[PDB]
Amino acid sequence: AVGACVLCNSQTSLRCGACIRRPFLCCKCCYDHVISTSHKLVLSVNPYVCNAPGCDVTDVTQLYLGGMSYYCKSHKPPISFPLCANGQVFGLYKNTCVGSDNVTDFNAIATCDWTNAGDYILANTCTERLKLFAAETLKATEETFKLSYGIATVREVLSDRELHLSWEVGKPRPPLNRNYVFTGYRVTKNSKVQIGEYTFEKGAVVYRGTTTYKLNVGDYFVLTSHTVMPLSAPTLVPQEHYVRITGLYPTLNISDEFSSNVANYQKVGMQKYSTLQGPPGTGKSHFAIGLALYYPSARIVYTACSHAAVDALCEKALKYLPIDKCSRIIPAVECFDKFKVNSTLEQYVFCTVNALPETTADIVVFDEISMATNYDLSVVNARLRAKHYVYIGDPAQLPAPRTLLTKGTLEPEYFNSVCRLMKTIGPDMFLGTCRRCPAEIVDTVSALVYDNKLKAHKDKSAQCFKMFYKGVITHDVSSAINRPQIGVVREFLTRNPAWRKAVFISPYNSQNAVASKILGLPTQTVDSSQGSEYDYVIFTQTTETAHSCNVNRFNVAITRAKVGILCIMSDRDLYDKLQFTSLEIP
Amino acid sequence: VGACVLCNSQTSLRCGACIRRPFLCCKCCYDHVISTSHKLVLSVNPYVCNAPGCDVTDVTQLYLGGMSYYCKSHKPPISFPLCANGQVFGLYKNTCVGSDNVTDFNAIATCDWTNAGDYILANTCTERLKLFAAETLKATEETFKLSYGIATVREVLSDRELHLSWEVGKPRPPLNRNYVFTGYRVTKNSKVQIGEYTFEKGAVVYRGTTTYKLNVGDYFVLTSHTVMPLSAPTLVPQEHYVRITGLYPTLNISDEFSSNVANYQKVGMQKYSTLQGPPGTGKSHFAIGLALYYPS
Amino acid sequence: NFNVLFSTVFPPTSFGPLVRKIFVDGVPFVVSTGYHFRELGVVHNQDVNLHSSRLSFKELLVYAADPAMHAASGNLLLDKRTTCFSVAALTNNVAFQTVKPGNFNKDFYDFAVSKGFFKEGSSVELKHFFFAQDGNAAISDYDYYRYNLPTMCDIRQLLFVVEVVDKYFDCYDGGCINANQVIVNNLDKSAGFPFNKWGKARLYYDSMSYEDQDALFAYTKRNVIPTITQMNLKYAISAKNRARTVAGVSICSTMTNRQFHQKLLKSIAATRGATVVIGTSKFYGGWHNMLKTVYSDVENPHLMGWDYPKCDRAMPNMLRIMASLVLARKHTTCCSLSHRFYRLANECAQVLSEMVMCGGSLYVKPGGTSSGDATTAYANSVFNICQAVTANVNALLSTDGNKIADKYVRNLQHRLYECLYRNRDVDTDFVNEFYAYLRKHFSMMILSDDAVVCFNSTYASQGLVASIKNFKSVLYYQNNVFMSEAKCWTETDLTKGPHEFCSQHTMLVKQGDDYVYLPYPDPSRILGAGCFVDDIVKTDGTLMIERFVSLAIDAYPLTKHPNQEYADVFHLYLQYIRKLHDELTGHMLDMYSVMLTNDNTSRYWEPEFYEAMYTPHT
Amino acid sequence: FSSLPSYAAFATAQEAYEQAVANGDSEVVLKKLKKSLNVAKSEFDRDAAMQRKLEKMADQAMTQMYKQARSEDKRAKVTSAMQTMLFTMLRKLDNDALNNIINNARDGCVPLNIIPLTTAAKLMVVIPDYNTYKNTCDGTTFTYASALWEIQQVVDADSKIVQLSEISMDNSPNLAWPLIVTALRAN
RNA sequence: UGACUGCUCCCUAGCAUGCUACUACCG
RNA sequence: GCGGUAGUAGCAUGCUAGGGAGCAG
Ligand SMILES: [Zn+2]
Ligand SMILES: [Zn+2]
Ligand SMILES: [Zn+2]
Repeated sequence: AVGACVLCNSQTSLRCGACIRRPFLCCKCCYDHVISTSHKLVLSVNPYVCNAPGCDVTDVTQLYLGGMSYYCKSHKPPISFPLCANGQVFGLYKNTCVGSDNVTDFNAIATCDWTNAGDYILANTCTERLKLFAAETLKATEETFKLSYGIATVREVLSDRELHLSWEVGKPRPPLNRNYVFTGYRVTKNSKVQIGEYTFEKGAVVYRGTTTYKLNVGDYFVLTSHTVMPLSAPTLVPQEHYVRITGLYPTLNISDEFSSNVANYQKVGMQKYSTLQGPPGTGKSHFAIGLALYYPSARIVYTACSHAAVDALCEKALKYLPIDKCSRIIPAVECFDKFKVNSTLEQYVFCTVNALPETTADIVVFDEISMATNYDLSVVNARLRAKHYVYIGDPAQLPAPRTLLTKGTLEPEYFNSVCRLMKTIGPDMFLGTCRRCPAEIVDTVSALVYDNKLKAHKDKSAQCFKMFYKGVITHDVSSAINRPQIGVVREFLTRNPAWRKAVFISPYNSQNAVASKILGLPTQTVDSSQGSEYDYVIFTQTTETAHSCNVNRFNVAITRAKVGILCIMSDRDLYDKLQFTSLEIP
Repeated sequence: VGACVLCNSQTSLRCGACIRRPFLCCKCCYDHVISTSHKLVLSVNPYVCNAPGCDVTDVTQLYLGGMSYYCKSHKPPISFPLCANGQVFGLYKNTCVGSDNVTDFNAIATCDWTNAGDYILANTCTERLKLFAAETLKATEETFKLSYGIATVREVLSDRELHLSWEVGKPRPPLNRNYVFTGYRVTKNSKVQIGEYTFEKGAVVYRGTTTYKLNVGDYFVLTSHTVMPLSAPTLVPQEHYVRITGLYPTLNISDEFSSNVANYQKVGMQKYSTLQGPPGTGKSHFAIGLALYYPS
Repeated sequence: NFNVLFSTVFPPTSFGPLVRKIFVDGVPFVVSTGYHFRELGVVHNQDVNLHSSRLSFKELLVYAADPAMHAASGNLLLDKRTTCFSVAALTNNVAFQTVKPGNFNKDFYDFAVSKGFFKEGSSVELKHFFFAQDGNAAISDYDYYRYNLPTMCDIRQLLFVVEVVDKYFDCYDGGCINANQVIVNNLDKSAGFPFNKWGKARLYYDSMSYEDQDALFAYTKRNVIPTITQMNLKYAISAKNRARTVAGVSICSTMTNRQFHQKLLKSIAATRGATVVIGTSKFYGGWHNMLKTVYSDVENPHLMGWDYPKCDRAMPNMLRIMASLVLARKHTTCCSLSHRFYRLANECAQVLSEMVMCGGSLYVKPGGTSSGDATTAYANSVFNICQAVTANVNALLSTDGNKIADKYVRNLQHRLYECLYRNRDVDTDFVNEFYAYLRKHFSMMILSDDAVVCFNSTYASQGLVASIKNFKSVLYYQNNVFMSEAKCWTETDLTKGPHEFCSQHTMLVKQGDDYVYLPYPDPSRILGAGCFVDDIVKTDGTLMIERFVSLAIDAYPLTKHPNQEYADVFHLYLQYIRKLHDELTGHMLDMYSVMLTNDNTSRYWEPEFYEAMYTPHT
Repeated sequence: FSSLPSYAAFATAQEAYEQAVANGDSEVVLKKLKKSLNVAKSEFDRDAAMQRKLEKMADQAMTQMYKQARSEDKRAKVTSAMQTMLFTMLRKLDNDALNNIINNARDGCVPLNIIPLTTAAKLMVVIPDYNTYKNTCDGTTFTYASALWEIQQVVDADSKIVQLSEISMDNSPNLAWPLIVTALRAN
């Protein structure tokens, strides 16, 4: 029950039980945090409480050692002792502790309850140790936030994609789908049984799930909690460029289907942590894929934050790469097993941290970084060890549902570490072979945010059109339908059929699940569909809020298509900065 | 339970920061430690406060007491400070002589074996102390010779050419004939036998002592052992006998070596013949012509 | 009793535990869930959980102290050395274990001959040595169980001998205690099979808190836990070469038999003046008071030791049960009933039929006491009183009651038959009448089976009480051994005490101005223990002047003896301590430069110290 | 013990007493010096006389809780070991023939002393001497428990190997005799 | 590899009690 | 003057715990 303190590294045994996670506190710093805060319980190999017969008082400062129990004022026998004293609460190794001027940060994170972006300014802005402990408490705040939601109990089963779904009393109903990968269970009598993992929509509750069942009565569904576990390893390792490409074996011949990809395999062969500044969809799914053949003797680990994000990485694997030495574990959501189950020692390996054993490699690929948490990166650095490391994507995309943010926005470079690292240390790498987008959005990203490194890719083939419209908003529980946009659907779908055979992007897919009853374009969540997008789509603003009105939501919205999607950017931020033709209402 | 090296006194202490941690004697121990950086002493048990979880390193700070040792920040008051009276308490507490010639004694032990001056200082002592200096020499050598890596060959190439690396960072050896870099292969759990080799520059040229093959991830060192203390004098008790008596002085000598008996007669009347003779100068012939001057 | 008979007929590969594959965290094990004894029929567990996501600590324990996992995962075994039904095997190489010889202690030997001991012809002569044993001694000693047969015991007289034994054990008191009042001396003694790879009883007496041990002990009062048991070779001086072997039960058997029995146990080992004499010192004039209680008043006494040949392996199983049913008759309130039964059954499953692990290879142990549990030395005592009473009932019925002269033992035998056979329920009136007669003409005194019995005589010469042909009969037909009438003495005199009890004769010396019964040992024993030690540290004497003091404390009453060379043993010991000291002192003076200055060690080598311990005052 | 509160009162009062001995005035100076001293010593009567028992109590309780943290780590070590032993000793349970012989019983309950006797996949038989060796494990196969066993190696006391050629009557009394035969289950 | 239980000696530690003197301070 | 109580040693008794060793079944 002993260990280092979360601030002084000083071997101790005090546990600030007033927090949620109970960190280990050095004596002196245990003082420092008990003083200027309401942390008024500290546990050692016991709890500090006047265990008089029927007392209750819980204050370290206020408690007096009495004989062998503990006492406050009205309990101590004549022989007593100020527990609080000397600026050093009474715990083991009272004579070995370094203290630390750095205490206001701890007081903060203990006091800061994760509600604004300033909270995340904190999380990114402290010590590796302290942001690590932070991220852990962050996840604690999240498990108390989200399991504070109702229990999706379908009492009646109507059909397919429509159910009578109920909850517990008062405990709120979640919003929509992707941030809410549900997993329901059914009663038996004394215990529970499996049901399936779903994604939840309204009606009657229409659904489009990840698993199935024979759904019955009382069928309750939850966003099951877990236990965020300690983050022993850091999030990232401090790198160095090596004098040689050691640990890796140079190749001489190489397929130059990937030109400026060997030029970066070379620099990562000599540097540990690294990442490309390559726009959405630019052959990263060809980059590390060609790398796998580049050094035909290296251990690569393929990962992202979501098992359904490793789609592209999993497709062309068994195409480009050889079929034998590739591997990816699938936990019993069902994921891509076109590799193999349980086979760590295979030169090529894939999967996502949600399920994979402890290991060690040489090169590391990690997609899905803009929506990453420092908690995850920590997991990664804890699950494996390698010589060089590559994180895939770009920061300037969408971040994960930072849901406890209810005010100021979180800036991109402030998402996780690499985020602040790719603009101030700069891009370790970058992809410019931007085989995806035409001439519009390439220069648009370049002179918009994406630091003018991407040139005009291919031709302006004319399909994305834009207006100067308005559109009236309406809300409900935690989503938005927009009749002054659901009418505009057909109102624009009038003049050319090259619109009708598309998809209907939406901020809150209630609008799509309803307007598909009119037409029938697919329900798509804007969150994590990058790489699972069509070359020709339709988008409608539906809402004029920051969830739509930022600067980075539309760069993950106009990148998706090839040369065609309805850009109704009637929202009041980004309009008279990009240029299109303005076809009036007809 | 033996003697310090300059007091012919059985003692039982053992200096803290040294090489082998040598035997020292109460007062003599003091004259070793208090004149250098030695800050702990070991006995039948080591001298450290056995108040549970305590942490005490300098002998001075401790105190005896009940059937144990203690310390200022932990002791019972009924102390008895050890490092007292100029003589740290331990068995043979009385019969000890100590010495002032210790910073030379120490110099011999407190020479980091970096200097040719340290060699002069090893040249600056006597028999107990000189055998001591020699063993300290050997030990410092050996603790430096194990400062390199373990020559792991991962990819086999031709005989006397491979793709060799190492462990991590640990420095590169003077790869000449000094190091017989012998291999210990790994099969399942144990480090066992690539064999005895000798590595040179390749593609890495080795020299397989016995006929050997190479594997994968299996590596090469020169694993050390235990140089031990000695006894009798390096130079014998020199005494040129009054005569060459008690041997079989045969008459018939192979005279091909006409400088051989010209010294055989002086050696048969002399314990130690440590001679100056240039290479191939009737020396390799010397002892084997003695084999006829003395076949018995 | 009946089941003991009707259970020979069935096969013997169908006794022992049961099992059943349970699934913990979606993984299957095997776990015991009952038992099948040869007597108590089938017995089903009561708290079996067909699933579990996580096992705690009490669990982990009671699953790693079980045979089922080890056996059910091990290579079969056929053992052609024994007859005992082997079971399984764990290792791949069986292990053969041996016993070394003693160590000679020379300096005591030369010093012993200097004073003129060991003159060929003397009356003291070396005899107790450290005997060696070869390889397969462990198992050729385990084998001796084949002297243990299934026995039916007569019943309409066992259900009366059990009243009278209970009446003996009546002045005492006992009950369940809690996990904070148990007392356990010497906390670094081994923990038995599955656990002794990790540490001594200490470590499992810490990690388990107080409410743990209470959950555990009030748990196995509705369950059954089969257990293993090592087997060990003693290493100690002796007069015979057949090695001795002692069974080291595993922790979770003691760690509950304690809390169960402790109070009755420690309330026998603290009463003076009864029948059992466990816990009564012989020093400071205790021995005299023993031998003067025994001779309570019986009109024309004698004495009458005896001994059971192979006592702990030839014991039937009905008598071990009866022992436990008299040691657990006090809980009329602390425990209910099915609680008392699952406790008895837990005893029988642990120390009357367990799975001896003699070697590297489980076996099966048919019956008879295991002499290393947590209630031997009293179980044996109550079994012993059992044999004494039933010898009395045989001796009293089987008499031609037409020649009996009195008119009170005539009616005693009449109603003894009535209440014995023609009755079904108790009669505590007559149990009391008997036990009164029996303690007026047959006083006893009983350690852990070395008895003494100052019977009236002119009865036992007309067969109105036991004799020793009667213990012969009873041992024969109810224990199946032949008690050779050549280890059973009979002092016809009392001014000399008992020829031997606890292996110590008894001399009526005249000290102070009055007469006491000091108890002396066996000169060869004391000498032998002087000369032969285990370990080379026992040897050197100066380090261990603390043995010779005790040995001299035990070798004192020899000084008053009539024969000579005896007394010289004592004086040898005194002069030897003196030499040891006054040599150590100077010896340490030289290499020092001082030594001993404050003495009154001089009390160690004069007899007025050693004499205090045999005069009544402390 | 040299820095307590009332120490200052004592210091001033008795430095003043010595200043009065430096002047050497009245006998009422003695009245002062003898009521001040005794009262100032009546101070330390309590200061360095109670806090010295407080330090006893303090360091004592501290060492007790040190010992307790030790015991509590030991609990964790033993649990981890017991657990890994179970979860490595289960894997050889042979989960097939077992699976059959259970799922046929009246209800899961099948006395233990038959699980090895019908599902174990290796015999080990110990023989004392030759004359008994013949009447069982002779040749290269025998049968016992009515499955067909086939010898495959033989050791002895000293744990070495003998070839089944050697166990006659003549070469018998050179065999460390409790030969230990290690068969296999043949179908 | 080192079983349960009982009695006994010897050396430390701690508590209590008393015994104890020398100092105090008050009446 | 006599007692008060408080600190300081000193002795004895007893109880506690930990250590070493001996004997009996
Ligand atoms: Zn010296
Ligand atoms: Zn200390
Ligand atoms: Zn009870």
